[PDB]
Amino acid sequence: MIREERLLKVLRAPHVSEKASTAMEKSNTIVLKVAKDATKAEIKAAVQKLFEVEVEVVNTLVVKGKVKRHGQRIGRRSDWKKAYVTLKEGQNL
Amino acid sequence: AVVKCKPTSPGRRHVVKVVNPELHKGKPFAPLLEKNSKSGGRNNNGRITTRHIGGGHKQAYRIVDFKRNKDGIPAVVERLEYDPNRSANIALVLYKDGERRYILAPKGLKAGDQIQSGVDAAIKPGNTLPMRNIPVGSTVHNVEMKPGKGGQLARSAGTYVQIVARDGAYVTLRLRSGEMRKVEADCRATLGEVGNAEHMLRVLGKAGAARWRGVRPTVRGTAMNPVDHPHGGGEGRNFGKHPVTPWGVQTKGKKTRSNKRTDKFIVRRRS
Amino acid sequence: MKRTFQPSVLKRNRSHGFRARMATKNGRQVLARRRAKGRARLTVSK
RNA sequence: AGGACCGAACCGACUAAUGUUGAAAAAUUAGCGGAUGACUUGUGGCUGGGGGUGAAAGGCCAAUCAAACCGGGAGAUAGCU
RNA sequence: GCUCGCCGGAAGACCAAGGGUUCCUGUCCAACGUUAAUCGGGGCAGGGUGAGUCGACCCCUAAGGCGAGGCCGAAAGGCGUAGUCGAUGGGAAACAGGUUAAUAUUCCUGUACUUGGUGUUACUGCGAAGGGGGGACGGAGAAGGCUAUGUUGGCCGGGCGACGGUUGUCCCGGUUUAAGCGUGUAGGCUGGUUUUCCAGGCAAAUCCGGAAAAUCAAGGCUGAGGCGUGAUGACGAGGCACUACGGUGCUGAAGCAACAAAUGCCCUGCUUCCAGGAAAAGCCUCUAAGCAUCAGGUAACAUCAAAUCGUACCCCAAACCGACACAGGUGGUCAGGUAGAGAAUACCAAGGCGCUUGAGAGAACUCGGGUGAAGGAACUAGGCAAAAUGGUGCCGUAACUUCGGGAGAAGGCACGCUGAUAUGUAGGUGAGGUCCCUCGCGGAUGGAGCUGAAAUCAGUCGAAGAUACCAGCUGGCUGCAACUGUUUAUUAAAAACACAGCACUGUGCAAACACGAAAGUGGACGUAUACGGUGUGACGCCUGCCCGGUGCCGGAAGGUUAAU
Ligand SMILES: [Mg+2]
Ligand SMILES: [Mg+2]
Ligand SMILES: [Mg+2]
Ligand SMILES: [Mg+2]
Ligand SMILES: [Mg+2]
Ligand SMILES: [Mg+2]
Ligand SMILES: [Mg+2]
Ligand SMILES: [Mg+2]
Ligand SMILES: [Mg+2]
Ligand SMILES: [Mg+2]
Ligand SMILES: [Mg+2]
Ligand SMILES: [Mg+2]
Ligand SMILES: [Mg+2]
Ligand SMILES: [Mg+2]
Ligand SMILES: [Mg+2]
Ligand SMILES: [Mg+2]
Ligand SMILES: [Mg+2]
Ligand SMILES: [Mg+2]
Ligand SMILES: [Mg+2]
Ligand SMILES: [Mg+2]
Ligand SMILES: [Mg+2]
Ligand SMILES: [Mg+2]
Ligand SMILES: [Mg+2]
Ligand SMILES: [Mg+2]
Ligand SMILES: [Mg+2]
Ligand SMILES: [Mg+2]
Ligand SMILES: [Mg+2]
Ligand SMILES: [Mg+2]
Ligand SMILES: [Mg+2]
Ligand SMILES: [Mg+2]
Ligand SMILES: [Mg+2]
Ligand SMILES: [Mg+2]
Ligand SMILES: [Mg+2]
Ligand SMILES: [Mg+2]
Ligand SMILES: [Mg+2]
Ligand SMILES: [Mg+2]
Ligand SMILES: [Mg+2]
Ligand SMILES: [Mg+2]
Ligand SMILES: [Mg+2]
Ligand SMILES: [Mg+2]
Ligand SMILES: [Mg+2]
Ligand SMILES: [Mg+2]
Ligand SMILES: [Mg+2]
Ligand SMILES: [Mg+2]
Ligand SMILES: [Mg+2]
Ligand SMILES: [Mg+2]
Ligand SMILES: [Mg+2]
Ligand SMILES: [Mg+2]
Ligand SMILES: [Mg+2]
Repeated sequence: MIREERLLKVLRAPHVSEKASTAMEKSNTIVLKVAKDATKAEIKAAVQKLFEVEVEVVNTLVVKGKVKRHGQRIGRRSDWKKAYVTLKEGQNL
Repeated sequence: AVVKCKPTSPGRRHVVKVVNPELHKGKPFAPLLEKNSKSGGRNNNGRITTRHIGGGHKQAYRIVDFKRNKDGIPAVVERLEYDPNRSANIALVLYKDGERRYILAPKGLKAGDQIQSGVDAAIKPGNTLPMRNIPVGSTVHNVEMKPGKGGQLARSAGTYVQIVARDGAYVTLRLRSGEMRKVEADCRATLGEVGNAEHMLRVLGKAGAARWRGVRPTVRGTAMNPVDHPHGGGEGRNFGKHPVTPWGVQTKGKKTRSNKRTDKFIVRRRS
Repeated sequence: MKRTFQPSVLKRNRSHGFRARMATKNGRQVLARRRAKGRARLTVSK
């Protein structure tokens, strides 16, 4: 499970937005881009350590990257895991 | 019993129905059933190999004691059952020692009889035993053809063989079909005639009837085109052929049997 | 009115999919050509 | 009880007119046949080209079928235009 | 924004398949959009899909596929054993409310439930790839009890009428609440328990099967709904404050009864019939190799676990199949009010729409319709197309017939409303009260209330009361086909094909026959009361003569005759 190597490699980036924001207000939940191959567990683990806060539950989904065909030849944006991380109640960084 | 139906509707007015009250109602004795899946008449190459076979009713297979090996142990007729997979009815028998079995129901079998098998067994309707121990003249059904191999002859509703000679190590049966064939006397066989015999008074009385027995329709060759069937085309009702199989082979009388290998055993061809 | 193309992924991949081509001499050969002609999509996929 | 009767759904396709560079490479509208049965329909499987399948019209086998489609022999051959 | 109109068993709402960002917002208008377009399923950017218990993965198997070794085959390769895959079927668990511009049975609130790991504790024979149970199965019909739902009364909040009347027998609205837990009702099925013994269940068995006795009759298995709780809750008109006038916050009445009532549920039932109606695991039990102070097995509590992938949006279509923003096609679920048999049909409700060129004109002609004096098939290949018939109940109805039919033959009669019988009838329903009692969701008594056709008499309005939609024209003669079915997708639906029935003919099973160089396989888990080939085509009455020709069956003495 640690594989601290992993826990460092598993949190990619914060994710910003209305929802993401009101989600921090109303629900003490925080939203992250996390490796595609990461598990809700791995997501909880590393969040506990790296962000020293207590994680109550983790929801995920996979976002499908949109497509933008520019004349005949087309292109696609790649896919990423979005991670709803709730924070117990002891709420900090 | 054999019943006429009232003409409350054409296609029901010619129905003649064989209904039999001594037959169990409800599902058979589950332990003796297997699957049996329909085949459209097609083989493992997906090709139709026998014409006219499709659909109509679903059918569970009941394991039937063709061999009759439980010698020495009596058994009694629990009851009489219909069997969707053949014309003979069948007997649910309880053996003394607990084991159960189905058998071809013979002519008079009633609930609560005592059948039995083995080189001894009382010569009575229902009983199985080698033929070397069956009185020449007897009439016998479900006749083994190799010793042990189990019943093959006279298995169908209304039918029976008659032993008409011992001699040698073989007997000599009068087959239902008029034929007479030698058959080693150690081949087992059953006393009585096979049961249901008004079978052949049914009429169906309507096209469905046959469908719902898996039979699909028969198209006369004279109704096809040259391309299809050797019986050609027409042009206002014509034939002019020498009657044939779809495949350039002849009916109206050309003989087909060709075994040599089993010629020895046949003593008089049917007439 | 009912036209001849009625889609169904399940059937598609079974009839022409990559693996079915792989099953046999003359499907491995479809694939084979397609590779020689430099095809972009050998077969149709996810 | 019934391949029973009437009649929606559902399955069909008898008539007329409309359309015919259509709303549509076969339909719209008004009427019509079956509608508990040889009924109707979903999903997946099987049968392959002188082969299939066919309640038989040479019908159907992807807008096609008296021998499917694709590629190849291939620049078939054309005393014809 | 206010009208108007259209759909409403759909032109609404849901799923699934297919699509793959079309979803929401900002922004833009070239091109796409049959017009303009500030708008868009168009461009561009950004945001958006949250699950132990919805689905898939997973376990199980179907048809079918593949398939070690194997059988067969010039090579290719075809079969196929053990196995292994394959749902269109079986297999554990979640609900109501709230919230986002866009996700929700997934997030929040509230209240649950499933099966595992770990522990603790008390208690015990546990133990499979095996046995047995079970899972586990058709059609049709019947009628009782229910719920979903709706009607009315009551209850609560509000209302006193743009024009004569409306403080009342008046008007309008609302009157909603889940899983779970507890209870075991209507109703369905079956007698129970003990002991002994046995050729069966590939070994074993305490289980299943079978044989004996002994004993008590009440025992068990299933099971909708109701009631209780869940709910101190949620929702709930409307108020009360703020408001960028988009909304937000706060608070919150009544929340009952009777009656009607599915096609849903009890019902995988019951009854009944011939065509006689999947498999495998989960699951319960039984032992085998085994392990025996262990492990396990069972139960309470406690605790940890339930991953991964789908989840936006279109849904009978502008997003799917049709080259189109195409009058076409596309499986499944939900069923409100009035009238009605009805899921028809007309009009509404909720919800969704007016179909992406409009503006005028008011010629011929075309298309789609409405009415038409007199006449009434004279039209025409033909009554083609029109027009007409059209419901219910009673009366009544010919030839002929296989006695079922014909037949809805034909033809008559009634039909609205009001009152009376009876201030609402027969019927349905059924509360208080009374008595019982194995006292329960019980029985008997009882008839309040509620609902409520049909009928006769009388009176009454109109030209007309099955007033609209909706909804048979009838009859006589005669060809062919018995009949229901089938067929030329796209000019042929018929007298053609099939068909039950009949006949001939082959076939002794390793059948004939058929697919196959073959193995293997259909025929068939069938066996002459069967299976194939052929022709005839219900049924009634019948089916004559010819064997020279051709075919086929039999035959053999001669004659002729291959390889050799
Ligand atoms: Mg959660
Ligand atoms: Mg997920
Ligand atoms: Mg026939
Ligand atoms: Mg025939
Ligand atoms: Mg023909
Ligand atoms: Mg031929
Ligand atoms: Mg002629
Ligand atoms: Mg009928
Ligand atoms: Mg009808
Ligand atoms: Mg029509
Ligand atoms: Mg075609
Ligand atoms: Mg050719
Ligand atoms: Mg050449
Ligand atoms: Mg050329
Ligand atoms: Mg719609
Ligand atoms: Mg786009
Ligand atoms: Mg434009
Ligand atoms: Mg939009
Ligand atoms: Mg757009
Ligand atoms: Mg091999
Ligand atoms: Mg194989
Ligand atoms: Mg499997
Ligand atoms: Mg499935
Ligand atoms: Mg939405
Ligand atoms: Mg434990
Ligand atoms: Mg088992
Ligand atoms: Mg109710
Ligand atoms: Mg006034
Ligand atoms: Mg959705
Ligand atoms: Mg349009
Ligand atoms: Mg369309
Ligand atoms: Mg309608
Ligand atoms: Mg408009
Ligand atoms: Mg338009
Ligand atoms: Mg008129
Ligand atoms: Mg006139
Ligand atoms: Mg007149
Ligand atoms: Mg007249
Ligand atoms: Mg004239
Ligand atoms: Mg004339
Ligand atoms: Mg006409
Ligand atoms: Mg008309
Ligand atoms: Mg009256
Ligand atoms: Mg004539
Ligand atoms: Mg006919
Ligand atoms: Mg045609
Ligand atoms: Mg036609
Ligand atoms: Mg026959
Ligand atoms: Mg004929």
